[PDB]
Amino acid sequence: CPLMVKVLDAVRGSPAINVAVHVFRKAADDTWEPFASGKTSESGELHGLTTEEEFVEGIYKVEIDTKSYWKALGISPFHEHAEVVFTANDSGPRRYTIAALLSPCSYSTTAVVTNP
Amino acid sequence: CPLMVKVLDAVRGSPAINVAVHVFRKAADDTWEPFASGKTSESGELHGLTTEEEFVEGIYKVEIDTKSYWKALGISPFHEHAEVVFTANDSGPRRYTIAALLSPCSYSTTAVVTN
Amino acid sequence: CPLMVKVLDAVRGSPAINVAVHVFRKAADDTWEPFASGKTSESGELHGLTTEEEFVEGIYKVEIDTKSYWKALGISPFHEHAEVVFTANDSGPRRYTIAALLSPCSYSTTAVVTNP
Amino acid sequence: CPLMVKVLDAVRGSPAINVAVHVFRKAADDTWEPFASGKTSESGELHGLTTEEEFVEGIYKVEIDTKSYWKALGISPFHEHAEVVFTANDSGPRRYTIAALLSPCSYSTTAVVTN
Repeated sequence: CPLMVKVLDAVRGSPAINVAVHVFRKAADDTWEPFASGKTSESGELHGLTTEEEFVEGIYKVEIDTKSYWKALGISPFHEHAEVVFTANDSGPRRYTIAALLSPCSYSTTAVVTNP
Repeated sequence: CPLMVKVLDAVRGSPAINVAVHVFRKAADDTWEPFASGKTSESGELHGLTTEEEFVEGIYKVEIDTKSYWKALGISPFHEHAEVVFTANDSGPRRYTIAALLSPCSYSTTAVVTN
Repeated sequence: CPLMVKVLDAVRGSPAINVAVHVFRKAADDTWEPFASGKTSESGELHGLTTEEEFVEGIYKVEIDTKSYWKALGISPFHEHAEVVFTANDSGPRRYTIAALLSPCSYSTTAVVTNP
Repeated sequence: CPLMVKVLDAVRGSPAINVAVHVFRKAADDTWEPFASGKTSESGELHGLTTEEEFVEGIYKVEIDTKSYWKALGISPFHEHAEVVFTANDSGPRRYTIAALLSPCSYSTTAVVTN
């Protein structure tokens, strides 16, 4: 599908499993509208969030609940979550992979954008 | 100056200069209330954002305007901005440095918390 | 297979294609012995470097030629290459994914280690 | 002090203190010749490695002993060390800061080159 989220754990050197992910889209009136949500699988991947038809142009926010992830492992992390905000499909439909790498006091995120 | 922000540019291998940074504090009703802002210096640093007195425990958001930074350099960016959201704790160490490393399609952020 | 290398481009937000990768293993006498080599595909991935049987315990070096990659794009980068050195299989056979994210003056690397 | 090394810990959100760092210079025969070394300070920084005079153009390797760092903290690390290899150029800016961010199974390094 057009939107994919992949999460890794930099401490354990593994996928980050069962991580809650919520997607929002900015509405005409400037609010964050709930768009889709899910949790990562054993492979640290979250597929099937949306479809080519539904995933129109817009500003989207992908919020990854990293705090709940770390807390369940006994760690009190720095960040409340990891928020990735971007404009999508402004030059036509694209496939987006939002990758996140997590550490207790650090995270990085990368976008992989391909033309289908 | 208990809260500091330091920004690096991974493409040019230098500090990210003149980058807009907005800090917000989560209000009782869950909306984001403007708290402080500024532009990174020639050293990619932003000091004097707040004081020990105003910097009370709570949830804060640091928003770094990476999009405008990349636009000024003529490079297509992916993100609207980089947002760092965290809880300030009186117990933990005291001085917060929010460090960020920027690329057009990627960014990383780290807390460096000391005394 | 047991060894996989994945490379992404943080500037273009894409896989890094045609990147040369050389693998070495530390010998009994302490030298770097050529073990395997290859180049990343269109997906920025390099598979088939070795086999479960061949990939024994040892200290391995994965050298990614990031300089040639950047130079072919018109960029003179900081690093000569990206070298990832690690001990493998000391607690039994594992599957290793060596991921690298490249920028002209920066790179990060992460290991994803799974028990097959 | 034209070459500097600064190391951060992504797990504890602090400087990486007492980390061994070895610098090498590539010799004519392609072997790595010891050049300078030290341990990061309380600020995670290592200054005074070399001088403007000894720091001539050439290929240098900075080796950071991340394995020993993680072993001291009781955390299983993946890498033997972090190696940063680069060419020093007289034309480019002059002061080199090799920054590194460390996690047990991941590290990033960035050049911050200024005047």
